[PDB]
Amino acid sequence: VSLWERFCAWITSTENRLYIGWFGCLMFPTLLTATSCFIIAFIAAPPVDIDGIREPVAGSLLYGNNIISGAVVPSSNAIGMHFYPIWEAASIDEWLYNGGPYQLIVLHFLLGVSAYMGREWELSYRLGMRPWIFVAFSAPVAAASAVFLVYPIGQGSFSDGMPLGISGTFNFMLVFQAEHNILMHPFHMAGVAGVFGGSLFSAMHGSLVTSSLIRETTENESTNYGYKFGQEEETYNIVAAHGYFGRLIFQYASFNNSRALHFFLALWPVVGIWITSMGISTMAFNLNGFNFNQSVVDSQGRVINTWADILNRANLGIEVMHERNAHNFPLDLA
Amino acid sequence: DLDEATRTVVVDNAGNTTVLTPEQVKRGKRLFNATCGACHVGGITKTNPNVGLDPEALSLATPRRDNISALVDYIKNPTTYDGLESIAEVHPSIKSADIYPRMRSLTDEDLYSIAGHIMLSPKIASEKWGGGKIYY
Amino acid sequence: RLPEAYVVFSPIVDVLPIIPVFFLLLAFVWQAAIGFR
Amino acid sequence: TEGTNEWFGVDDLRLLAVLFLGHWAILSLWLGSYGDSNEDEDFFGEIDYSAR
Amino acid sequence: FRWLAIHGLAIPTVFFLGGITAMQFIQR
Amino acid sequence: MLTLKILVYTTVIFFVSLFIFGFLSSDPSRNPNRK
Amino acid sequence: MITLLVALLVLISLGLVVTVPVALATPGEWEIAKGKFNRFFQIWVFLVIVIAAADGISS
Amino acid sequence: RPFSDIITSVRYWIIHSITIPSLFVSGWLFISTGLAYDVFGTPRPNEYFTQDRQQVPLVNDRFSAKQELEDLTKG
Amino acid sequence: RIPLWLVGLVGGLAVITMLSLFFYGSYSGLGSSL
Amino acid sequence: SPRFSVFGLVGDGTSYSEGAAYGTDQADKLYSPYSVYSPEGEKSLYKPDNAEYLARKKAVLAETKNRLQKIPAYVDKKEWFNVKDELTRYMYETRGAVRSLSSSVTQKEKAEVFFRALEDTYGAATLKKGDAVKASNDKAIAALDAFTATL
Amino acid sequence: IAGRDIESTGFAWWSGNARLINVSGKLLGAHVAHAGLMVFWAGAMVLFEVSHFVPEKPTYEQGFILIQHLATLGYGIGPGGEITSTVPYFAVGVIHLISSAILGFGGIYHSLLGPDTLEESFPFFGYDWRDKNKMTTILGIHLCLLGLGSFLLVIKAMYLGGVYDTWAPGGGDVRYITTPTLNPIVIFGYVFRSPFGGDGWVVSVNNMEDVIGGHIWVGILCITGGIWHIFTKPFAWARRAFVWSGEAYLSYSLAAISLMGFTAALYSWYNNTAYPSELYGPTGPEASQAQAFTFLVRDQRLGANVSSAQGPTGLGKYLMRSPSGEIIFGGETMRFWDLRAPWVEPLRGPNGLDINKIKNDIQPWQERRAAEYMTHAPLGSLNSVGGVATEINSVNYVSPRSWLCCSHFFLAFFFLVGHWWHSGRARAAAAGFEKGINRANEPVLSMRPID
Ligand code: CLA
Ligand code: CLA
Ligand code: CLA
Ligand code: CLA
Ligand code: CLA
Ligand SMILES: CC(C)=CCC/C(C)=C/CC/C(C)=C/CC/C(C)=C/CC/C(C)=C/CC/C(C)=C/CC/C(C)=C/CC/C(C)=C/CC/C(C)=C/CC1=CC(=O)C(C)=C(C)C1=O
Ligand code: HEM
Ligand SMILES: CC1=C(/C=C/C(C)=C/C=C/C(C)=C/C=C/C=C(C)/C=C/C=C(C)/C=C/C2=C(C)CCCC2(C)C)C(C)(C)CCC1
Ligand SMILES: CC1=C(/C=C/C(C)=C/C=C/C(C)=C/C=C/C=C(C)/C=C/C=C(C)/C=C/C2=C(C)CCCC2(C)C)C(C)(C)CCC1
Ligand code: OEX
Repeated sequence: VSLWERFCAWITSTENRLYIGWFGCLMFPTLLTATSCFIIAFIAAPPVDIDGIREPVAGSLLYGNNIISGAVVPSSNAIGMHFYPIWEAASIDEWLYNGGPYQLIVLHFLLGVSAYMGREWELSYRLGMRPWIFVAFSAPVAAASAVFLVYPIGQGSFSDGMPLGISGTFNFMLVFQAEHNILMHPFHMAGVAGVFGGSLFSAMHGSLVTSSLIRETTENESTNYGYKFGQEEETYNIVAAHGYFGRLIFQYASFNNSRALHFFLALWPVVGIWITSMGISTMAFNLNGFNFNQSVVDSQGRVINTWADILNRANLGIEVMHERNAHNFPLDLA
Repeated sequence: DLDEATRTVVVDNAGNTTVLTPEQVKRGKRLFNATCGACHVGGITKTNPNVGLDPEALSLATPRRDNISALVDYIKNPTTYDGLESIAEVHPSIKSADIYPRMRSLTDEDLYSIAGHIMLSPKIASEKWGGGKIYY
Repeated sequence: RLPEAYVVFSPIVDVLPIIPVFFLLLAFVWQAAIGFR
Repeated sequence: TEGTNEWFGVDDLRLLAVLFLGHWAILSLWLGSYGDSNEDEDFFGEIDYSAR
Repeated sequence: FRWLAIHGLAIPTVFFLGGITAMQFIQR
Repeated sequence: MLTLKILVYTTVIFFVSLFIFGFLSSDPSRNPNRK
Repeated sequence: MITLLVALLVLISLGLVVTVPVALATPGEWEIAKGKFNRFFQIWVFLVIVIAAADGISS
Repeated sequence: RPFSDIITSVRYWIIHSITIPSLFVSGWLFISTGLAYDVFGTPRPNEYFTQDRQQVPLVNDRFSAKQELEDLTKG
Repeated sequence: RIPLWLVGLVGGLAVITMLSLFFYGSYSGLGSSL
Repeated sequence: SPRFSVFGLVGDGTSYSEGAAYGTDQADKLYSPYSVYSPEGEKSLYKPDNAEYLARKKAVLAETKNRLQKIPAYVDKKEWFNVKDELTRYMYETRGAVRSLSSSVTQKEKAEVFFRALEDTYGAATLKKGDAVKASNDKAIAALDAFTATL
Repeated sequence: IAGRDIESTGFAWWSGNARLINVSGKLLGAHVAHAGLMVFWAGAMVLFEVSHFVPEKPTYEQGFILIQHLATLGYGIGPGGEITSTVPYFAVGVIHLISSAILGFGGIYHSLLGPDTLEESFPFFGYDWRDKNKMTTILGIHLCLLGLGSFLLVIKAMYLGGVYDTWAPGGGDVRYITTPTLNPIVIFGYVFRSPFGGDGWVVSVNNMEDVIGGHIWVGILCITGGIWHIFTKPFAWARRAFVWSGEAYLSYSLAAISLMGFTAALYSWYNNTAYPSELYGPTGPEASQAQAFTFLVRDQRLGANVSSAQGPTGLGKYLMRSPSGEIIFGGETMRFWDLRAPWVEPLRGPNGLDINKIKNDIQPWQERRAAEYMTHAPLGSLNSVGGVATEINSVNYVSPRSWLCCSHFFLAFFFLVGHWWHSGRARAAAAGFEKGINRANEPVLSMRPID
């Protein structure tokens, strides 16, 4: 009957079109801040001196980019890991020159996507569900925090964060391979098994349900009209799908339990993305992937090359050409 | 395939030549990688890349360092590239072994094996030793 | 190096940190010996 | 000055005033429901369903 | 009889694993 | 600059205190089983 | 002498690693055999003190 | 016949205590006698480079590839 | 008749031993950069 | 037929890529199995008795007093950073050289008195206490000559 | 087998320690046996590190993590990072290894033989999870022990030998901390500052007087907070906000220990005061400033006037200016301009690096210190090949800072996943729908159409 209790009843109401909740009190202002700043910076933002060497990189559509080449460029290397809000910048043009919008978007996005995760817990609690959908969303949240926050922290600069652009993402990937050999890191290998396996199991589970649908339609209408929303009966023969996949490989290698099967669909990509998020987070502190350069040696002592050595020649080509004016000394220790 | 011919290295300034035993070769690589390899990996110098360990750069030092005896003399007494002032206080040496505790347990046989590894490595990997990242 | 009275036991000390990994494996042997019931 | 070691970034006392006034404002609303609440009323569950 | 379907995999596997185990003690 | 800092500090402490006192507002009891 | 005593402490500990949990997890053996196991516990604890005495004396 | 009742029977372990170590030894002898280098043409650690050829041997002809390889593997 | 956990014990001890030899062989012999 | 070495026991063992030959490849005894170095006995080229090592420590002790005496010239000015930098720029080698020359039991207690006064000079320089730096700097000097007057 | 199968507990074998939630005596034995494991590893690992120790290499080149914690405490350590004895490191491991047999016995006593519930016959040690007064007593008792342990470090640093101070005048050495900083504006100025660059929330403690004065305050707070939680009962706002169950208390600790794990990782990566670089190797920031210092000294000997030497871009090749105005090292290392290593602070004035002190008084120990820090940068592979990812296999090195930071960043993330698992579950188990949705009264069905 009080004013706060009527506000609490509206915030936690499951009858709103979108659930707000108390995490939405952090989710909606931070993500709409980051969305507003991203759209304005992607369309029209002046070039950013990313490498701190007064060589400004254009990233917006009004400075000659397209959708692929356009980016919100990371902060200046001269800033480093320093906090650069607008009020610490003496003019907005100085803030725009030094890659200020990147720090505003990334910090509001990472706060807002952690609050999106807690909002996913919160609605499940108000709906009487089991809680752990937001644990599955923690795997892309850990990945976003690794490339936007954790890898800047270990390298000591927001300039080494992943650019908010399509071609900036590929620039982030190639320099990471030259400096950390992520392909030879087993945590990226588990991540590739997470997304190759996850899209395998998605196409596998989606095939066997669609293969074993029960006749409820004619040849003229769509097959999806055989399902009614809110029906209690099963819409596909799971015995027929188990008998198919049990004959495709062999019988003992197939889930007859649909609850164990859907748990395996949740676990395989999420654990795979968790591990590759802890690959980026541990290559942030330069615990790099496997180095097998000049490891095969013949009897005289000469180096016999392997495929890791040919991979090393491609790593050498990226690292001698990346940030080509930024280096003054023979080791890229940053 | 490590015959006596590849293991035959110049031992002194007069041009005399000796064969490294297989114990000298194996122990010399181990001791060089532990003691010297952090700065001298692959024959380059990380902290002063003008002065490498390739045999051309060793040929042009003013005490000519293309020998086992001249390399051992550098480890006991290091100088500049023209040999005019001592750099023992900034290079690991027997002369500054109170400064560098890594040089404190090193015999003259160990320095012979380390100088053996510097001399043998260009005979095995010609342009890779002291060549840097171009020949990686 | 260990003190001189204890360098005989230096190979035993080389396996001692691995023993916590053997305790996690022991819980799976004990669950398998009881039949996971 | 951003690399200087200020408590909560408070370099002017304007910012300290709006931190107090902002936090006390929702506190005063929250005390409209949870002020006048008895301190000695306990429960022996994992969760309490006391009042509004 | 299901012998030569599992033994087509198991017999070369143990032969290959005996070879790869011997390869760990080959030195240059 | 420092007028914007007052506005952002006022905005952040508004939404953070809504988050804080909202989760202090007997939030475990807001479940569909009871209350 | 220290090397002899530590080698005895290792052997007593290896005997107690494989007999103490067997005595505790068969459901009657600990109360019928704990005078024997406390005796081995005291030889174990006394060995540590004699080693600590011999280590400190030799230092 | 079920699977797990086979590998727990002692008749299975009478047969496979002889056949499995004999295949493991025969795989070991395939390497120890140096037969696997001669079957597949893999270089031993001695013979990546020879006294005449100090370079990496590549095949540069398609139809005399068998005869070019015989000249590169004579030493 | 053998207990099934006893087979998985010595079977897993064989897999541990063989993978320990494969990881030892990465530090010794061929492919060890030595 | 390839070269074999089961760890050191079966086969060659003294080959260039055997990794688990702990000391069996070389003739001279190692410091430990886990080492590549021989011990700190004789046949080592480093002689800790040598005159150029002692003279390097004595030259540190002599120049320390020269750096310790230009402290109050920073304290009639107020360059407190120059006091803290002087105690750490050249004088970083002082504790290494003083404890190396302190052999007897009265040398060690006469050395820590110099160390306590050196930390009083530093702590008063962070606190910017002008009289307390100079009152500690003369105690640091007077304890330095007492250490060098022994030997 | 009552309480030890799925038919009596409802938990499978893989969630099998969840059968211990409501049996307090067995749950006690699980915790002291796991305590015995951590004390075992502390004993066994540092005996491994003592056994594999060689005097020729620094302790960060030998792959050690535990004897550098004891050397920071002041055992066996000399001036400048000289390790002298390793007999105190051997002793610490023997005490920790012998004590794990006592904790390991009491673990398997209370787990296999002791009473399964303590509530009936040991009422001081028995507890219900819903007893809010008893649970604050256990929290308060263990808070006073954390305050007593924080005072042990204060006693060690002020009275019993002192601690290694890498900032000490005369060189880094063991030093009695005589005047710890007790000013709460300084001490809590670490707790309430920004986490970002230049500020560096709690990692940026830069002298041992702030370390030991912080552990006095932590010892004061934990003891006054322990007596507070022993004496009192949770307030009405606390009772409305928390879930009072055993899994809920686990998830509160999982969130707290994940925040500490992220913090200890960045301690290892950034701090060189409590983690001295003579023991742990240079930090990430420290090693790249050591490179810019090395080639400044290399080129000034060749006669370059290094303050006027223009780089390729037009900035300073060796000396440039920070965005706040301080004279810093040039190149890509301009991001690490907040680095305050002890071998570069002798060349700093108030304006940053002093130009005449760089021109005139650069000492040979500084050129040595920057040389090994340049060549032992925290960059390495998983198979411990030192250097960048394009380096060849000759150097066997990965920094202990890189091992400590990466492992504890791995662990702190997964313990935050454990917070999300166990707090979601405890909130749903308290409300009573953790086993699924009731078919009889589904909550969404008794709601308005949602549009
Ligand atoms: C049985 C009890 C006992 C214990 C615990 C010790 C222990 C020790 N004695 Mg010995 N001593 C003993 C009996 C014992 N001794 C006997 C019977 C004699 C003959 C009279 C001696 C004669 C003797 C001499 C002459 C000397 C010693 C020394 C030592 C120390 C060796 C290392 C060192 O140099 O100290 C440096 C200090 C340390 C290494 C600190 C070690 C303790 C740390 C903090 C680890 C403890 C952690 C914690 C308790 C473990 C967790 C436990 C669990 C609750 C989880 C060590 C602390 C030496 C010494 O005391 O030097 C000052 C020494 O010179 N002893
Ligand atoms: C940190 C590791 C750890 C610890 C301390 C425990 C502890 C416990 N578990 Mg758990 N568990 C663990 C990990 C652990 N678990 C893991 C990884 C799994 C998945 C495999 C499980 C799965 C599991 C299930 C399914 C169950 C338990 C149960 C238990 C409890 C009773 C065990 C029992 O009575 O059976 C008797 C056990 C044995 C007879 C095996 C003997 C093993 C001994 C202790 C080995 C000692 C060796 C050591 C070297 C001896 C040193 C002696 C010296 C110090 C004197 C006990 C508190 C049970 C429970 O919850 O009861 C209510 C139960 O049902 N656990
Ligand atoms: C101190 C911290 C702590 C404690 C006391 C608990 C306690 C519990 N957990 Mg929780 N949990 C934790 C942290 C903790 N957890 C963390 C950090 C995570 C995220 C990974 C989880 C995620 C989690 C899930 C998903 C579940 C639990 C469950 C449980 C309950 C039963 C556990 C069991 O029997 O497993 C027995 C142990 C095993 C089966 C072995 C685990 C397999 C590991 C991963 C293999 C080891 C790999 C490698 C060698 C070590 C990891 C890598 C290394 C580098 C660190 C028990 C109450 C269960 C539950 O909810 O019950 C109600 C459950 O389903 N926990
Ligand atoms: C730390 C966790 C812990 C807790 C809460 C308990 C609690 C209990 N134990 Mg268990 N136990 C433990 C660890 C623990 N124990 C350990 C480590 C061992 C091996 C020594 C045992 C071996 C053991 C046996 C054999 C028995 C018990 C018994 C009991 C129960 C009766 C208490 C008592 O005897 O009177 C109170 C005891 C005292 C007032 C004497 C205290 C003396 C100790 C040594 C002081 C410790 C010093 C200091 C506080 C801690 C230093 C180490 C620390 C820094 C880690 C009680 C539930 C009894 C039982 O369960 O009966 C069925 C019983 O017979 N315990
Ligand atoms: C292991 C450490 C630990 C843990 C797990 C706890 C756990 C708890 N503490 Mg305790 N506490 C601790 C250490 C710990 N404490 C220490 C070391 C101290 C001494 C500083 C205290 C002093 C203390 C007090 C005074 C109170 C608690 C309370 C609580 C309970 C709920 C509050 C909470 O945690 O929300 C976390 C909430 C925050 C971090 C923000 C709280 C802001 C407060 C409510 C503002 C109110 C103004 C008031 C005048 C305080 C002045 C400071 C203010 C300006 C921030 C919870 C059981 C509350 C309780 O119920 O006591 C019985 C309570 O009133 N603790
Ligand atoms: C006589 C002479 C001369 C002698 C010569 C000797 C001789 C002839 C030798 C030849 C022997 C020879 C080689 C024959 C053997 C044949 C053989 C096997 C060759 C193939 C070679 C080869 C190595 C094959 C291996 C490839 C293989 C089988 C891989 C599959 C691995 C495997 C276990 C996959 C399972 C993956 C998995 C768990 C997916 C399920 C997840 C998923 C989403 C399922 C979806 C799903 C599942 C359900 O279940 C139900 C219900 C529903 C709803 C549903 O959504
Ligand atoms: C014990 C192992 C070492 C050996 C055998 C060794 C050998 C040599 C030799 C022979 C030279 C002269 C090259 C020439 O004249 O062309 C040299 C130069 C140099 N080495 Fe080493 N070195 C060792 C250790 C180190 C270490 C550990 C470092 C790293 C700190 C280092 C840094 C340098 C530098 C900077 C130079 C250049 C000196 C100059 O400018 O003249 N050396 N070294
Ligand atoms: C309950 C349970 C469990 C657990 C268990 C545990 C965890 C236990 C622990 C245990 C422990 C934790 C133990 C410990 C032990 C120890 C010992 C036994 C020790 C000994 C020692 C010694 C003998 C030493 C010696 C020496 C010296 C003195 C010197 C140097 C050298 C040496 C080292 C040799 C499990 C998981 C199974 C599951 C089921 C149930
Ligand atoms: C030792 C040392 C030191 C010190 C430190 C200190 C003094 C600390 C403190 C600490 C502190 C003082 C901390 C605090 C923390 C806090 C926290 C961490 C909080 C949290 C919170 C929470 C968790 C809550 C939640 C919630 C909400 C928000 C809403 C409602 C519901 C709840 C309640 C759940 C120094 C640095 C000087 C130096 C070095 C050493
Ligand atoms: O920022 Mn982005 O990439 Ca990491 O390395 Mn150094 O810094 Mn820059 O170069 Mn390479």
